[PDB]
Formats: sequence, structure tokens, C-alpha cells
Amino acid sequence: ARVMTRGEGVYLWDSEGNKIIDGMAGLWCVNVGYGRKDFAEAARRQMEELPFYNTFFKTTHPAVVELSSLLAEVTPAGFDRVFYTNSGSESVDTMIRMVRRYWDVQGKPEKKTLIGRWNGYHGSTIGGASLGGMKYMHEQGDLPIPGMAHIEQPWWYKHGKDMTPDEFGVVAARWLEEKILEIGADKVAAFVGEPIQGAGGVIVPPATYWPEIERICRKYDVLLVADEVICGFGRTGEWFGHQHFGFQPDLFTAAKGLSSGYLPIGAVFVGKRVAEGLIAGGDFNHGFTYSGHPVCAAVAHANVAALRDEGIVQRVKDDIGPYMQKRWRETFSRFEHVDDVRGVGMVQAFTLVKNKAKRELFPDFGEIGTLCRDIFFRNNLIMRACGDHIVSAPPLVMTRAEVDEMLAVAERCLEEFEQTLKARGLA
Amino acid sequence: ARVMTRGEGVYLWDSEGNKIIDGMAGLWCVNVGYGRKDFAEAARRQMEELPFYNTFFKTTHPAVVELSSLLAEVTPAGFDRVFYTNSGSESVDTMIRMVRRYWDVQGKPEKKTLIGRWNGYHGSTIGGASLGGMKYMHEQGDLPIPGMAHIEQPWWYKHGKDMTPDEFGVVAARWLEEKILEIGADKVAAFVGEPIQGAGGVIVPPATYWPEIERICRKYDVLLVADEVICGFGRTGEWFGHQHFGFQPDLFTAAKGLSSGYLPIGAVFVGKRVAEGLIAGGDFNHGFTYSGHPVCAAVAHANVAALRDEGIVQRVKDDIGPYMQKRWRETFSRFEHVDDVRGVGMVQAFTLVKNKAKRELFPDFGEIGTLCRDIFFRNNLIMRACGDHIVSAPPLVMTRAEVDEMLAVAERCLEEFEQTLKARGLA
Ligand SMILES: Cc1ncc(COP(=O)(O)O)c(/C=C/C(=O)C(=O)O)c1O
Ligand SMILES: Cc1ncc(COP(=O)(O)O)c(/C=C\C(=O)C(=O)O)c1O
Ligand SMILES: [Cl-]
Ligand code: NA
Ligand code: NA
Repeated sequence: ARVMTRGEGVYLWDSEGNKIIDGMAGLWCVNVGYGRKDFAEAARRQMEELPFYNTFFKTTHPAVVELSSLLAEVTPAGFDRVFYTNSGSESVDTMIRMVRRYWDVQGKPEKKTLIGRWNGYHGSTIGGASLGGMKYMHEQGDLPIPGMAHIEQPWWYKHGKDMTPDEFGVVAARWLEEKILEIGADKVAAFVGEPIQGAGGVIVPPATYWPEIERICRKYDVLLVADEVICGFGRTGEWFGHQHFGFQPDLFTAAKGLSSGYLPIGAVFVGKRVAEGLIAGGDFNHGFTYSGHPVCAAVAHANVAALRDEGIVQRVKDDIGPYMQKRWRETFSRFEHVDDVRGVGMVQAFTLVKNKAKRELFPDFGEIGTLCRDIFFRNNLIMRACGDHIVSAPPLVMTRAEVDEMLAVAERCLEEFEQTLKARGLA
Repeated sequence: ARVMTRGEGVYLWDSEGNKIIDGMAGLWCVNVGYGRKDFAEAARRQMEELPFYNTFFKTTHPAVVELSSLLAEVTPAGFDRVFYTNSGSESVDTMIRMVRRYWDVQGKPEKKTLIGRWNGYHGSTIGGASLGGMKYMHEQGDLPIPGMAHIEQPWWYKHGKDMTPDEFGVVAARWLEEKILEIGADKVAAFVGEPIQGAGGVIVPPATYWPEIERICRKYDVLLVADEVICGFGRTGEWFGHQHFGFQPDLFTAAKGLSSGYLPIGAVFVGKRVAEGLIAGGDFNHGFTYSGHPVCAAVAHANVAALRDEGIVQRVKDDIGPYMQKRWRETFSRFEHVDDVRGVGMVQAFTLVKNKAKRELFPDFGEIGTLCRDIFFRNNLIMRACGDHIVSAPPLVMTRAEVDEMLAVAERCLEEFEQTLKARGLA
């Protein structure tokens, strides 16, 4: 009858009194960790004083203006316009309509197709599911909607062949050039991608990938959109994934990580180029002014202020990031059936493989991931299996102690993994 | 630059010290009226104690179970399964995917087309905007996606011709039969409609309309979906619009009215037929179990408990509804350029017309509505203009006094309207 009692820092406690390490930070979003009583209070205060604004007033609710001011301080230059939503899924959907509307305004109404990636995830809307490349969303029949295409994911371990990462990076990106040319540049609105594919299994692209993607977008006059749903609000040590990989998207989407998951909220950050365009069109002015649930906005403000003023983000870049990465590699590198050990900031992962030498994957990709995950679970550690990949994204406020503590349990579980593997003769 | 200070009951106050009557209850959703400090407290408590649950636990957060249990008590028979979202727009989107998935499971994957209405509104997603029939989101571009069709709205004043309401009702509904037959019954997944079209201008369908719609859906094995975004949580005096019009939809969608707008939340209520179907498919099990932001769920619980236990809904049926309707008609019936005075419960409206005898509308439908609205606004009353329709949906806790007070100001504004009409020679 196991029931969650409470959560604190990086831990969750059950009814039987057991403590669970949340190596996933809820749904990749509990960035400041659990237990932030101060957030409850910011909520209480805002609900009490002014939980609504009205379009009667022709102004913006002060708790939204506040959030916007602070966001502009932590986001790259030129991201002045922000459109608030209730979720990452809505952010994606809004982004889609914004991209299409932008081209309309430009007198290029046939520029409508957005390109995404297989094993990409952009939420659960029809719009987002059709943009995302999860294989079990696309055979559905209705997905994808037209104006959606997909290229293969830059996953080196499977698609690298004999190429080096850097080399594969150029190839993997060039798939965007192929798809654009195949479709017609005059029909393509945008490429959308997570800097690191989260739900795809923390597929980290080679260093050559993103600058090539961007060159291609610019070449063919296609907008570039980063989906910062998972990589946003300090996850890679930078404020946003795209900053780490060193590309400048024309828009980017954010989700409940903006509030550490405390209340539902998302946003679309819009750059100068597109902002100017949407304003002339006027379609979205209402959202840029009146968007943002005030209570949610106040909790988001608290969370971002914590992220900055408590040096949580800088700490990922400087201290806990490098440490986690080093320790992550140290801990996991040595296993027989564990390969492509990878990570940046506080997102990290590895893949379970049949044989590292041949770079051979297990059959029925995901069944072996399940087996490993059940173990982490029976051992009161939360790490998720995406197919045969194992992924972790703990709260950003995790300590060096907590790091070692988590890895300790993971270590033990993987030892147990190899055994059960041999014990079954699947090793 | 007027700034909203606070809100209380049905009133909002500005920085200049003026009091404004909110005849619209925010965005049709502030059902229990402003100032509910008890909601702040339910929020504060939930955020403090347990603002998250984890899928590790294989149970449902208690604040969600609670909400579900209470909802089941107030919703019609057979609406056991509920899927929570953050918004009305998401609810619509989820509903669409549910409908399509249901038919897949049934071995009928080509049953994909949903039918909506012109001047219908089902939110702002791509999915919802393509289902809705606002022609200002329905031109040359992305919308609509395939698997979306539209029939004309049952708007008597324009489409009635020489028929009586009840007569027109049968015709207007039969448009669904025409569209189905035109498309092929084997390709049609569902008909979706707001019991009363809200943002379309509170178009109230004849009494014959909905039972006919349902007969047609059942005839052709097409699902029937009510969009209770605006009509839900007591607006028509009943719990849900469809109860008032006497049809039983297989699913219905709900929005922030579930929480009186205090925190973002929505839901899809799923009937036995479809629930059974989606469970066999298993696609949606995760949401039926783990869906619902707990903080939002706790605020929603408070709001529903208030709606019931404080007899706010009953009060709309018995007391304030009849009164408002009577007084609404009394007040507005007598004007030269005001016709189709209409309403049920606490939703009510009228249309500005050039000449009532010919049933002739003003040209550039909406310009005249703008002029009237500016007046309500310059007089510190909130009522919205949808084209040339004028609509009101004040909080449900409005008193007889507040009713008369609102109508008083509206009266004056309409007197002023007629004059400015003559003064321009547009009368
Ligand atoms: C890449 C990516 N883009 C968009 C969304 C949509 O945000 P929501 O509206 O909060 O669902 C998700 C969400 C899914 C998870 O959070 C998860 O993977 O657990 C996502 O991963
Ligand atoms: C009929 C109808 N169906 C669905 C939605 C979507 O809910 P949200 O996720 O809250 O946007 C809306 C929303 C818009 C308004 O309420 C408004 O027009 O003020 C709606 O009117
Ligand atoms: Cl595979
Ligand atoms: Na901790
Ligand atoms: Na029920």
C-alpha cells in the first residue's frame, strides 16, 4: 500500500518510512529540489491579493511583469518577447502556430512544414506528437498532421558506422539539408529540436552537429527552434541547452521547469527576428500582453530568483556538474554491458548493450532497460529507462554527498544487473 | 494607466478607486466570484505538504483521488474515468486523440473525422482551432488539419428563415446528417459542440436541436462530445450544459471553471462506452492514474465543494437564474435595435440589429458591437461583444441587487447607444 509521505531536497519518503532518491527530479523539472515552503507562501500571497487580472485594464498583472523582467535577465540577448502557457505541450503548439504565422506575415504562406527528428519528443498535443518522432505515436495513423517531417536522430552509437563523432555530426545534420531539398525550401518553416533529446534517452549530439544544423537553417531561410523543455533552467549547467551547444534559435519553448514543477506553466521565448514579424501581424499581441496565470507566474518568479540568486545554476556549471560527470563516468564506465556513458551539467545517461566491441544492442530494445529499471526501483532509486538507455536528471541542488550516495546504489544495482544477466544467459 | 487593485464577489477595483462590475466572471470561469481566501489556504497547505506525486508509487496522489470522488458525485452517471489537463485547450486536444484512439481499438482506424460548427470555439491549440469554426482561424494556411469538418451553427436569427425555432432546430441538426452522409459514416469519429456556443455569442440552440443531433450520432455510430468549457460547473443552472439540453455525450471537456480560474486545470470526463474502449487499448491508462497537478487538484476540490455545499449551483437553477433571465428580458426587450434577447441560468445575451422587423443585421458585423462595448467599458461595466452580439456570464454568486445594478448601467449605455446611432445616422 506504499504511499508517498513527503519530499525534501532530492529525496522522497514513503509510508513504510523508506527514503527514495529521485534521480529524475519528478518529470525532469524539479530543478530546485523538493520542500520549498517559500513557494507555497508566494502562492498563498498571490492567490490572496490578486489571483486574476482582466483585459479590461489594458495593463499586465505585476506578478507577470516581474517574471518577464527577471527572465529577460537570465535569457540570451534578443529574447524580449515571452508568451506564457500552462505547459510544455502548449508551448510547442503555440510555437508551431507562431512559426507558421510568421511566414504568412512575410508573404510566404506556403512555408508551413516543420521538421523534427525520430525519437524526438515535443509533448502530447496533436501538434507536438506529430512533430516528435516517437515511433509509437506515428504508426497511430492520424499523426502526423501535414506540414510535419522527420529526419533521423544524431545517435552515434547506432548510426555512426565507422565515422568519428565529429564526422558523424556533419552527416547527421546534413540529413536536414536532404529533407529540406527533398521537400522544397520554400515549403519549410522551421527545424525544431531538443538540444539533447530527453525522452529519447539523453542522446547527446556530437559537437559538430548543432553549428551545422544552424548553418543549414540559415542557408535555406528556415527558422531554428530549440525545445528547452528538459534542457531549460540550468539542466546542462548553462541556463538553456542551446547555450551549451552554442547555437542561437529564433524561438525556444519552456515548460514546468520554469517553476520547478510546483505549479503548471510554460513559455515561448521569441527572438528579435520573429517577434518583429508577429507584432506586424498582430495575431499574438494579446498573449504577449495578457498571457500568464498570475499565481503560477509568482511561483515561477520565486523559482528563477532561487535558481540565480542562490547560485544554483552557476553551481551546475562550476561545481556539481563537472563532479557528477566525472563521478558518473568513473562509476559506470567499467561495466561489461554498459556503453556510450555520457552527460553534461546534471543530465547524464548510458546505454545497455549486448557487446561493446561490435557496438551491438540487445534485441527488443527496451526489455533489457525494463529489467535494469526494476532493479533501481526495488532498491529505492529513481532513474528512468528509455528503451535500453538509462537516464538521470536529479534536482540541481544535489550535493557531492548525494551524488556519491546515488551512484553507490546505482553501482550495486548494476552489479546485480550483470549477475541476473548471466543467471539468465542473456549476458 | 488604470491598474487593478483587487477583486471581491462580482466587483473589481482600480487604482483610481473606481469599482467595476465583472459581468463576464473573468473568462467565463470565475464561478464562485472573487476573493475566496479559503482557496489560497487549500493551495498553501497542498504546496507545503505534498505538491508532487511520483509514478514510482503506482498510486494516485490523495488530493487527486479526492477531486475525482467529489466530481463523480456531481457528474451524471457513467462518467467514472477522468483525465486531468492544465486547460480547456489541452482537454479538447486530449479528447480528439481519445476519440481517434477509441476507433483504432474498435478496428475502425478510418473513423477519424470530427465534425464541429462554424462560429464554434474549442480552444487555441491547432487541434481545437481546426475543430472550432471561427473563420479568423480558418483561412488559407494550416487550419483546418484533415479529419476536421464543419456544419453551420443553429443560429435562428440568421438561418431560421420562416421556420419556427423548434422547426429550424430539426433542420439545423440535420446538417449533421448531411455532412456525415457527404463524408461517409465510416470516416466520421465524432460530433463536438458547446451546449450553447459561448465565444460565438451565446447562440442558444432551439429545444429540438440537441435530441436530434444525438439521434443522428447514434444512427451513424458517431461519438457525441459536449464542450463544457463555458457551460460547465453550474453556468446554465445545471451542473453541465448538456444536462440542461437533455443529451448524453460519450465524453465532455472542462476548463478552469473547474477551479473558478484560481489555478489552471481542465479535464476530460469519459463515459463507460469509450472508457472501456481506451482501457483495452491501454494508451491513456497513465493519465487516468497519474494525471492531475496536486496543487491545482486541491484548489479544484475546494471550488467544487463550494459550488455544491454552499448551494451555488442549486441557487442558479432555483433563484438567481430565473430572476436574471426575467430581468434580462425585461430590461433589454424594449430597445429598437436590440433583438434575439436570450439566456438560461447565468449565461445570457442579445444581438444588435439594424431593423428588428426584417431581422436585418448591421453591415461589417462587429463594428457596431465594438461601439456598444466601448460604452459599457467607459461606464465601468464588463460585458463582451462577439461581433454584434452582446454577452454576459457574471459569477454565479451574483445577488438580485447586483443583477439590477448591472442591468441599470447596461440600460443607460444602450440609451446612449441609440442616440449615438441616430447622431451618426446609422440608426
Ligand atoms: C521534450 C519535451 N517537450 C515537450 C514536453 C511537453 O511538456 P508538458 O506539457 O509538461 O507535458 C515534454 C514533456 C514530457 C516530459 O516531461 C517527460 O518526458 O517526462 C517533453 O519531454
Ligand atoms: C468554448 C471554449 N472551449 C475551449 C476553450 C479552451 O480553454 P482554455 O485552455 O482556458 O483556453 C475556450 C477558451 C477560451 C475562452 O474561455 C474565452 O474565449 O474567453 C473556450 O471558450
Ligand atoms: Cl532500436
Ligand atoms: Na537532499
Ligand atoms: Na458520476
